[PDB]
Amino acid sequence: GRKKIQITRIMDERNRQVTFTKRKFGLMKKAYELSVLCDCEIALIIFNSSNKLFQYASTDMDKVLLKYTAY
Amino acid sequence: GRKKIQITRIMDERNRQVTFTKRKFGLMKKAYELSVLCDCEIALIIFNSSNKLFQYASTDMDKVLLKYTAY
DNA sequence: AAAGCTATTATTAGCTT
DNA sequence: TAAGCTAATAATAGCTT
Ligand SMILES: Nc1ccccc1NC(=O)CCC/C=C/CC(=O)Nc1ccccc1
Repeated sequence: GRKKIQITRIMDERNRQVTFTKRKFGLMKKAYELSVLCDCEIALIIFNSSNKLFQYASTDMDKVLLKYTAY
Repeated sequence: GRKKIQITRIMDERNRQVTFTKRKFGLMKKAYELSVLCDCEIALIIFNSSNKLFQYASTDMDKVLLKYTAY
């Protein structure tokens, strides 16, 4: 980025929503790439600060989860 | 990297294990940064191709999950 | 070997219209 | 404004020892 930042909670709800949308995309993109490159099951559940749910899974969520609990 | 790659399953078990260890770290690092920067609950469950489990959660893994199912 | 290096591609923080 | 740009930081693929 234009400037290095420090990893601490962004206080401005506006920049926080924006950063959240950029980085959520970035996080799902890498999760997907890791699933394909290395052949693994992955599940990513994300609730933003307003409690809205976002999710990614390399297959049906319900399966990754049960494999976790059965583990 | 030294060369751009294409997103497809790595056929060599050796390079696949190596890429998996590098990128898993990279994926958890971004998940963590997103949790802190934007104040959200996150859960990431990963099973490699040999079925070993790896996981990250911004709180107890089982709390994020219950919040998902209760959702 | 396998732990680390670096040239290179990828992501992104702040800015711009 | 908010959609997109780009200067700059970050991650990593292949190499190095
Ligand atoms: N079908 C499906 C298709 C596409 C995307 C997602 C889904 N899947 C769901 O929409 C619901 C997931 C159900 C979860 C099954 C296992 C489980 O319930 N695991 C658990 C729950 C609470 C606490 C701990 C562990």
